[PDB]
Amino acid sequence: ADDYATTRYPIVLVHGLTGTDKYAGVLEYWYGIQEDLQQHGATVYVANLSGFQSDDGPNGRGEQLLAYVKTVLAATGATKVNLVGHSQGGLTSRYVAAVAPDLVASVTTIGTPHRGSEFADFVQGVLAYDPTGLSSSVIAAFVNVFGILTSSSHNTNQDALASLKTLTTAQAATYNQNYPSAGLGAPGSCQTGAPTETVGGNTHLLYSWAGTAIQPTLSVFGVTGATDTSTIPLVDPANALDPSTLALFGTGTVMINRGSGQNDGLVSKCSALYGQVLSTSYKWNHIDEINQLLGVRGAFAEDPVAVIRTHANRLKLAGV
Ligand SMILES: [Ca+2]
Repeated sequence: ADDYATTRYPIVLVHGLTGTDKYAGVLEYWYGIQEDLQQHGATVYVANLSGFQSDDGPNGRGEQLLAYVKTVLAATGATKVNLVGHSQGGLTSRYVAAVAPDLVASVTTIGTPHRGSEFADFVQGVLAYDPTGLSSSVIAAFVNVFGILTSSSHNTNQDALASLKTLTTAQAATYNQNYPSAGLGAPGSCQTGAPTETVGGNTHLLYSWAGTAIQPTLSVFGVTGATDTSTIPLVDPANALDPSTLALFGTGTVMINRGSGQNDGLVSKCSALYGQVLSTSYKWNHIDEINQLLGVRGAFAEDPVAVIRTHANRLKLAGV
């Protein structure tokens, strides 16, 4: 142990889509990340939210995280928390920072779809092929059941259609109207905002980084494709050890062909820009950013545990 990650306020890890604090009470969302930070002096709590929901609304993940933050303050005696959200967890962290800015000292987002996901637009467009709405209805039930069975608490508050609509590029822009932040650039700029914000008399430090392993490719005859820069081509063992490696390459290719640009399989670079952009050069797919699956990543992917460990030290040096 040491003092490398000892922050002034406790760190709250906020999971994103499909997530929980521990899948089926067996698999940690933040694989081995809580243990590493505590091994370097950090006080780390892991939120358990609805894997499928909107962030606003009484049943949304935001109120769940607001209530969970309070239980962390009452257990540590601390006044504020350092919110670190991955994927939709960054959207949930922005909600808590906007409705209770006194309880938050910083907001860090990892691969967060601040402008939505082109793959969410794709999925919603595919479901529209059945005008009866029965395909969407049956698929949502099975997805909601998936969230019930994988939630460490069997959380039955699962809304797959609200979750899908929340991550669309059109609805995420409405979310940025309802919860604007100085860390966001103008809509459609592919530019970040300010490194800090002052909301309700509290100064929040805003951070973000993104994985861009899935890159657009050249093509004569004029239709784009994709390559996975995180992996040794064709033969990288992560293709076999981690099913999400090829799965996120396919979803990312669907995003490229919809005009997303470089992405991590589900969130593009422009949609992930927030506050102080520390890096968008990580050769990571969407769950490489959380050391998944079970730590397996492509031979070109950087260590995400050390990156998160360094940021905890960065929060320690920044005074929070
Ligand atoms: Ca991986």
